[PDB]
Amino acid sequence: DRVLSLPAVSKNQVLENVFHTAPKAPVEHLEKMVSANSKVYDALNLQSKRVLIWQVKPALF
Amino acid sequence: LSNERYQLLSQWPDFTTMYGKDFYYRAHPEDLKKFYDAADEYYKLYETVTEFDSLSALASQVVPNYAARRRSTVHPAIGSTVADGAFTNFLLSKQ
Repeated sequence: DRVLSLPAVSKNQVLENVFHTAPKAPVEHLEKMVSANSKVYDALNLQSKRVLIWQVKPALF
Repeated sequence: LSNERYQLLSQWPDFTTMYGKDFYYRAHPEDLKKFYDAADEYYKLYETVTEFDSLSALASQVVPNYAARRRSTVHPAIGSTVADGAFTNFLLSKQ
């Protein structure tokens, strides 16, 4: 019964109770907010190719 | 209106100040999974409030019902108050 003096918590259980969640990378915030502020740039700049300012306040020719 | 929603997505507290491993290992596992779900939810809300190419098709669902309400058999500018005043003038005059 040598096995009953070893720690009963396996190395698997340590590795799954210590690294429980896959941690958030810091570049995920950058790439997500950049891919959404590209849409903020596209709609709302006055130099984008697809501005909303002519679909919203049309013109007066 | 999307501007008034985006103004209250501009007041969201910065959760990427708590992405370090100091806050990972001091924290309860369920509260950390909830914190990561809250960050994922902010990314969903911010990806969908800045989809401004969808407003031009959202506006086409207000247009047909409004245009059918203006396409009236009486008048384009008729409403309930003018019709009520004309009902008093029609009713309280003789027959």
